[PDB]
Amino acid sequence: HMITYKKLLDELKKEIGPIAKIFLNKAMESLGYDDVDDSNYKEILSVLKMNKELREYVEIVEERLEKE
Amino acid sequence: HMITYKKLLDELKKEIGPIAKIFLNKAMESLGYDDVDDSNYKEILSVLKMNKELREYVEIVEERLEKEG
Repeated sequence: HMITYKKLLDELKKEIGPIAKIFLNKAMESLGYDDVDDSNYKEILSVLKMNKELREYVEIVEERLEKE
Repeated sequence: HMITYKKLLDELKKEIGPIAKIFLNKAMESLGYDDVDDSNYKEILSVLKMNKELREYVEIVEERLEKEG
């Protein structure tokens, strides 16, 4: 059930569609993360939750991933 | 004394080198901020402090800004 780049992008796409890949990559690049895994995914989403435009959508993505 | 984009980029480049430009811009863009000002600079730096390779250097910039304040 481990989180991967593809699982995090697929969940983000369910809420924010065609801007998911570009925002994921921006946040990863800022944070210096060279992959996505269980140890860093929450940190990536925490950055994007601070963006006022994305916040409500990112909350739903985080909640769904935590369930899994 | 207001923090500006130029000021913040100049402080970061002192510690991190030319690449600071891309880290600063990618943090700003992730957060949805189109400028740097007194209201948002600490939040911008908070993102860059979460970068393990940058963290000490960003702490030094924060410290230098606090001293000047």
